Amino acid sequence: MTLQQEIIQALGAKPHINPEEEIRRSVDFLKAYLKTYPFLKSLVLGISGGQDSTLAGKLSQMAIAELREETGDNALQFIAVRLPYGVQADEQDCQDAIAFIQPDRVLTVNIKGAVLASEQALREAGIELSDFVRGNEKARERMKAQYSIAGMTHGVVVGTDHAAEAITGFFTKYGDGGTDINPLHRLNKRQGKQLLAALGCPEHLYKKPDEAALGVTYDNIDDYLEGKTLDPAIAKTIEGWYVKTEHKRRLPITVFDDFWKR
Amino acid sequence: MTLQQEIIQALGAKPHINPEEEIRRSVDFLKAYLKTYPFLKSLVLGISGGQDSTLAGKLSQMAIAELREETGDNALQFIAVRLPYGVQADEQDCQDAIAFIQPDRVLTVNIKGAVLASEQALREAGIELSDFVRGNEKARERMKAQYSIAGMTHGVVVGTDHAAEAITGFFTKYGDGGTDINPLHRLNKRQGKQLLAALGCPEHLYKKPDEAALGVTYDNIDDYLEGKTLDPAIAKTIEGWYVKTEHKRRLPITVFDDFWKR
Ligand SMILES: NC(=O)c1ccc[n+]([C@@H]2O[C@H](COP(=O)([O-])OP(=O)(O)OC[C@H]3O[C@@H](n4cnc5c(N)ncnc54)[C@H](O)[C@@H]3O)[C@@H](O)[C@H]2O)c1
Ligand SMILES: NC(=O)c1ccc[n+]([C@@H]2O[C@H](COP(=O)([O-])OP(=O)(O)OC[C@H]3O[C@@H](n4cnc5c(N)ncnc54)[C@H](O)[C@@H]3O)[C@@H](O)[C@H]2O)c1
Repeated sequence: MTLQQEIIQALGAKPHINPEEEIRRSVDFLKAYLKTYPFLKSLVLGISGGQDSTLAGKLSQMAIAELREETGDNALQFIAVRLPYGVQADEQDCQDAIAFIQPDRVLTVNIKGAVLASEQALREAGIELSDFVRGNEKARERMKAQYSIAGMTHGVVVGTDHAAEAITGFFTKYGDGGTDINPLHRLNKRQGKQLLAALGCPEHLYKKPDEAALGVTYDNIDDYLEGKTLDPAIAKTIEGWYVKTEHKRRLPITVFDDFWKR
Repeated sequence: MTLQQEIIQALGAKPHINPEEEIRRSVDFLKAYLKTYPFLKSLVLGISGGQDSTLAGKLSQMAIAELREETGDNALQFIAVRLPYGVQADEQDCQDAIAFIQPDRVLTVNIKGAVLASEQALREAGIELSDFVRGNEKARERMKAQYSIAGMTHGVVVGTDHAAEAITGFFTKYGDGGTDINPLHRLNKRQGKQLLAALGCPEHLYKKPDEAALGVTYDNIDDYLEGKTLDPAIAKTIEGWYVKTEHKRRLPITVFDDFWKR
């Protein structure tokens, strides 16, 4: 088995998908999970106006709306959470995503105060954070906010992770990686677009140096996930990120694990 | 296979252990991991003066000290982090644990400002947190601080999780559960004490209504983990917590998972 085959199998990616089938698979997964744990009443999701959260938000609201009609349980709620860093105006993509999703509830939580407070406590301890590490700090504060909301609303936190994000480990460990249920896991980036098109999402919310990584485009990543043969330089770069970030796609390491050993 | 057998097997717990052997197993695991990823230079751990962090701290410092002597790499460092909630004096158990461990570096980060800032942002969004949810918030802020320190020191975050904590899911999801490497995983509570005794730890740092859960003592939990037959009421309570918290011991849920299905 080649490394490309191992990566594809681990992430569950397929060369082609039926969008209507995948929309239903995701919605029914969310519903079946909620029905298994009937004390759960909410799906919680950070929304930004980006492709991934717009898709996961639409699927989550559909799951809730259907289950609410079937069970008559008016306590069931989809909770969209805007998580801006600072009072930085109001973005149109996010507003358009909200109009499309029609969420039951929208909460807005400004994470800047907490991130700055974390930084000051570290500063007093003698540690000055870089801009790079502060980005991960922000992602962890967004995780924290969603978990606090879930904690107060019998909720679970929906994640936007999918194959085209996971392959390179291009997410923050216990930040946007810290979630409960991931309805987009298996899909590549262009496939996410096919689902949004099938759902009637406004094209400007998903229609596209813009690259996934240095010298690697999203078309490169999706082609790799679909089993295609790329330039060895592109494939090697993709494979290098996957191997480097194995720790992000596995549970904390114990004396029983062997995957990391040479 | 009974549920007790499944739990024991999943957590890796044994009826009896050789303390010297287990000390070495844990120390050598930490060293071998660091040698596999030679860009890593630090082990980072929150210390409180409690049994679990005192044990994981001593093992971590031994790993670093040995690897530093073997490789001559003076950049290798064990970083102990005090994480008080507020300027609440200086605790003797923590000071005694530091004296025993002799850590290379000790950092002190007051998490109260950030937790209060998180709470105020939620308050403005219309969400008032309960004391219970605030406890989980604090655990997540401690995670955040350790990850920021790791991010600035080529570090990995050591976790204190072990069988007697994991069985009931008595940890915060992505809080003290959010770690990189767990050298105590497999051990029950009394076994942790045997390792500390073998290491010459001051008895007051590990020698013991004080109960693990309602109507369940740590002796009950350890006996269950060692395969003993308890009162059905105690066993049922333990088994109920395990089943309820399966989600805490698994990766975010995807359409491919079947463990949660009835
Ligand atoms: N080309 C790109 O666009 C690109 C490239 C790299 C990273 N990313 C971005 O950077 C951010 C993530 O940065 P990150 O990965 O430095 O932060 P992270 O916090 O997600 O992961 C780093 C942390 O993981 C732990 N760790 C590191 N190596 C480990 C190992 N071998 N075993 C166990 N644990 C280990 C350490 O605690 C470390 O602090 C994301 O936003 C990501 O998308 C983007
Ligand atoms: N008897 C005791 O001493 C006792 C009893 C219970 C809890 N604990 C303590 O309480 C704290 C943890 O509380 P917690 O467990 O409420 O907080 P947590 O944040 O660790 O876990 C709750 C979160 O997990 C998610 N979740 C809940 N059910 C889920 C499910 N079925 N599937 C997927 N995700 C799900 C939700 O996001 C929820 O907000 C810890 O300090 C723990 O030790 C102690």
